[PDB]
Amino acid sequence: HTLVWGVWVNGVDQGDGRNIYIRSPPNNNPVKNLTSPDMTCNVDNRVVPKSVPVNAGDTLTFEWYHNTRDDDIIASSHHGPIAVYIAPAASNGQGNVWVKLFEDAYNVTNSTWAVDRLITAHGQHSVVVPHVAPGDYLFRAEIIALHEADSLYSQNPIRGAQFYISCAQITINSSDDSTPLPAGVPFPGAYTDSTPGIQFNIYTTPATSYVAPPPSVWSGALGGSIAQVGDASLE
Ligand SMILES: *[C@@H]1O[C@H](CO)[C@@H](O)[C@H](O)[C@H]1NC(C)=O
Ligand SMILES: O[C@@H]1[C@@H](O)[C@H](O)OC[C@H]1O
Ligand SMILES: [Cl-]
Ligand SMILES: [Cl-]
Ligand SMILES: [Cl-]
Ligand SMILES: [Cl-]
Ligand SMILES: [Cl-]
Ligand SMILES: [Cl-]
Ligand SMILES: [Cl-]
Ligand SMILES: [Cl-]
Ligand SMILES: [Cl-]
Ligand SMILES: [Cl-]
Ligand SMILES: [Cu+2]
Repeated sequence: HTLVWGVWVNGVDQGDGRNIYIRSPPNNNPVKNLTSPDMTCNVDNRVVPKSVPVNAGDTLTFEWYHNTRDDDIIASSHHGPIAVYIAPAASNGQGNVWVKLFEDAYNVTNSTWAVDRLITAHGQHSVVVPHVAPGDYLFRAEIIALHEADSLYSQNPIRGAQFYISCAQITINSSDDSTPLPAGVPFPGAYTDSTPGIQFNIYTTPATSYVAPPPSVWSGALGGSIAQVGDASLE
């Protein structure tokens, strides 16, 4: 159980974004149904009144939390990968529009899943804003907790992979559009019961064997990291 509080741009807190520039759900419950419209932007997908201004090459940092800001973030049991997608705002997230900007599953050197590192990062993970057309966008951050992913939700609705999905409204002002956005995948639709990384046993299969669900990261993407960029406690 986890939610987004807000974002930072180039290491500068943009402030509490909940129901303001984040299309926040009312609580931190996971989405499990792969076929639900809730896969798009969680259970309350609607236009919220602000959109965060950024330029290509900026560092955009999602900040997650559990019950309160900068707490334990997400329960340590919730081992799994983290991805970030982008789509044009005009889509409202419908159709084949989501382009993957970032993937992190398991780090062999440190022996840590993305979620494990997100905790250590005080909930913060970033992407570098790509050189797409100026305009309004949705950035869809997705955490997949795998602690009950040995079962499929479609077969046993009390278990299943757990999706913590947050959409941020982001406006890209300065960009040369030198890497125009390509074709994306649909949510719901891209992940099915047979997709790699949706059904997995984290307890008996070595984490080095895990493969995260496709699509693969777009070649136009400019990187990201799971790492603290700002200290929330100073505010
Ligand atoms: C999953 O979502 C689909 C599409 O909305 C829906 O028809 C189905 O009833 C859902 N499954 C459960 C178990 O609620
Ligand atoms: O559902 C519970 C949620 O309310 C809390 O925030 O995190 C622990 C969960 O069990
Ligand atoms: Cl929890
Ligand atoms: Cl604030
Ligand atoms: Cl669900
Ligand atoms: Cl605005
Ligand atoms: Cl809070
Ligand atoms: Cl860190
Ligand atoms: Cl749970
Ligand atoms: Cl540019
Ligand atoms: Cl579907
Ligand atoms: Cl980064
Ligand atoms: Cu949880």
